[PDB]
Amino acid sequence: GMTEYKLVVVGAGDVGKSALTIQLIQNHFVDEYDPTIEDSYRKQVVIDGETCLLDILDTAGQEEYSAMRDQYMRTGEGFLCVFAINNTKSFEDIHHYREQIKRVKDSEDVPMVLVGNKCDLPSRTVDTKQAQDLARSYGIPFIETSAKTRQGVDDAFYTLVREIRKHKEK
Amino acid sequence: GELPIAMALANVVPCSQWDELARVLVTLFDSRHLLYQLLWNMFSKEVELADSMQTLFRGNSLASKIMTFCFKVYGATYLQKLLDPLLRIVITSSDWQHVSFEVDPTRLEPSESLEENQRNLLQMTEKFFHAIISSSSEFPPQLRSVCHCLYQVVSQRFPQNSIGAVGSAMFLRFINPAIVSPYEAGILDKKPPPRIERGLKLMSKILQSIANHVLFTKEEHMRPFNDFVKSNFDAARRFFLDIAS
Ligand SMILES: Nc1nc2c(ncn2[C@@H]2O[C@H](COP(=O)(O)OP(=O)(O)NP(=O)(O)O)[C@@H](O)[C@H]2O)c(=O)[nH]1
Ligand SMILES: [Cl-]
Ligand SMILES: [Cl-]
Ligand SMILES: [Mg+2]
Repeated sequence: GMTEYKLVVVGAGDVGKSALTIQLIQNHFVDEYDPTIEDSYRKQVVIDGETCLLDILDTAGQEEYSAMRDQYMRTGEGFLCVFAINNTKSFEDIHHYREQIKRVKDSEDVPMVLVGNKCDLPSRTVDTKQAQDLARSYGIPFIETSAKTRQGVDDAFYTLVREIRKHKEK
Repeated sequence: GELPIAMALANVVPCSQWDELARVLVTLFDSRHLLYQLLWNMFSKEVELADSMQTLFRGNSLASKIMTFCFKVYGATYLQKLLDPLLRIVITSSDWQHVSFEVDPTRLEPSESLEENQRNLLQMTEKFFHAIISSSSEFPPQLRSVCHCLYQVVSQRFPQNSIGAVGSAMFLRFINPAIVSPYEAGILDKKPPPRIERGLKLMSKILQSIANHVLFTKEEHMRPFNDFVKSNFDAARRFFLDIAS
């Protein structure tokens, strides 16, 4: 049959949360101005030979909408924490997302995956080693992606599903 | 004098501190009655650099941070007076048939009717939209100058997108955050009930679609509102033109 996974994509504005999601859901890349308030998707995929149903919440990076984080952090079971490799502030924001998720769930064991997006660009301000050290500190996977070329997109979502499943099978 | 000093020092503040930088810049220059000049310079710096409207105000944008600060400090009285009567009507409505806004079929209770909830959501969105575009006489004058300054700067380089830029900014960074979270915005004294919060969030998505001139193409369950969206593009532009010209 089929297990349901509640994924939530979080991160600063314009890091590519929606572009990553739309590659997975609609198999194209759009370069348009369309800031998210909150979008919801569902998709059935096969991960490790098991059919899975993905419930994907694509959240607002614009800080004016920060009041709705508490709700979606309560309902999500795993979090794709996305920064852009050319935006130092978005990298630093990862710590704030992680600490709010840990408070709201009252846990230090929350499934999450660190995603460094826009790796197709030669404009990099966050070194891969810096991101690997942060992920290693948190004990979570780190994946470099490009929503524009689709590099790493499926692996980012599938890795989060596998972290959630590991957590549910404890 | 004061402007080149402020422009040079703004480069030194890391983007993580830009909320505080925007507060201090606006506060400093407003107290010197030089706020228009600050905005003209800050907006022109970014507008002159962009090659397209799609690449303007993206990512870390000090101009955007300044604009959202101006909306918050100069627009609080207007926002509260505009939204409070509307929110009190929807919060105190006794129709339990007209009490659900769930329009995602995958979240819909079997008791409820999708087409009824869609109509319920559209009727609320119409009341809010109509009130907003009827409110120009009440717009705060200093906020009118913020929007005019953005409109004038963008128009020197992107004349065909200058009114959309004002419209998107005003909904994205001012009106819609308050509709989605009216309690945290200080308009209501109590968080609204969850069925109401659901409707407020969905309505704000429709209002933003109108303000941005984009149709729904992402979430499947939002596309049924595209005809309502298209039918309100022109009234939205006329309102933005009134505020920004
Ligand atoms: N070069 C490049 N551009 C990308 C990539 N991903 C997204 N972008 C671009 O970056 C911008 C922001 O993308 P978007 O997906 O809207 O980011 P967001 O995090 O969802 N924004 P928000 O929080 O406001 O909803 C768009 O112009 C998009 O085309 C990527 O991998 N490479
Ligand atoms: Cl040009
Ligand atoms: Cl133009
Ligand atoms: Mg988005």
